Amino acid sequence: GSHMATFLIKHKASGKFLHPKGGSSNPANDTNLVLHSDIHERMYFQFDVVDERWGYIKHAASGKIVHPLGGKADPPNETKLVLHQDRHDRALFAMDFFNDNIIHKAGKYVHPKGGSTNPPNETLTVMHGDKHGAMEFIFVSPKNKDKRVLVYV
Amino acid sequence: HMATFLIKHKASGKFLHPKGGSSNPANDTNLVLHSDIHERMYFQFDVVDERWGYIKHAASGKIVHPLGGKADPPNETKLVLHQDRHDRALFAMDFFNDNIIHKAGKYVHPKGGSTNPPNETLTVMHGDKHGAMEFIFVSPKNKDKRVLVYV
Repeated sequence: GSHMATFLIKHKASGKFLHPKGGSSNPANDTNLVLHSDIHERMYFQFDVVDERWGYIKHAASGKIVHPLGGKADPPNETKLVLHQDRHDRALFAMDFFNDNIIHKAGKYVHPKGGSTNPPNETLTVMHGDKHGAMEFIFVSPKNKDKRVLVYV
Repeated sequence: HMATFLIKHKASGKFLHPKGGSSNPANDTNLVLHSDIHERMYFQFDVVDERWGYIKHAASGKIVHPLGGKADPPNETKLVLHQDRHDRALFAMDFFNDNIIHKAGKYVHPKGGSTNPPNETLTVMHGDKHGAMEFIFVSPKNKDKRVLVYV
């Protein structure tokens, strides 16, 4: 809904964060989502709850949301994650704050491309069905990157 | 308009109730499993700290406690309703793994661990994880529709 938490999406193994590539306040449609160590307001996210666990991962600065590129119902492994303005069911994710992962409605997870525990800055993110330590994410305060915050509001 | 929901034992389809089904259960009333549905078995969840909060009997405002209110209760500790609020009554509603976890790490179980507990079976804390300790949180008007308990 319109009341949302504002948080950082932190890759647990590396300590890096989800960013729009380039860090714009208003990324173009289909801008890749990457991992990067910087912290600033143009990498803050919100979670827009739609249907129980399901909702949109919203870029706070622009209002664009996370999508598997191309808007397929069941994206294959290695489908890149991007930002896009469209709001529809194929952009639904759940923020699993118990198992520490981000799961798409068709069942794959958000990963760093290549699956490293310690990826470099600018590493792309993709959908992949595998579960392992390098696909874990926690959701933390913009003012304290170690403090978990509740994203279901 | 806080979330109001049924706590459904996944394996059996029975629900969490105050023993006796009252709108006004006394302090230390046991929490049981039972198949009946009514407004006196609706629950709410009051968030305290991120994942942690109080599981609340909607009709009375009583919350779930380990009997005796200890921080780190042993296996088989009965679960009861009580009006007091304190940090030993904190639980998280894990709607991903489908369980209810206390702050010290044990889970809500049917006493005995059955996949098909009879009506009136007591609930307890126990550290084990298995299919008969799974619970889902559903709409009073549609017991198959999961609802978000955090809002």
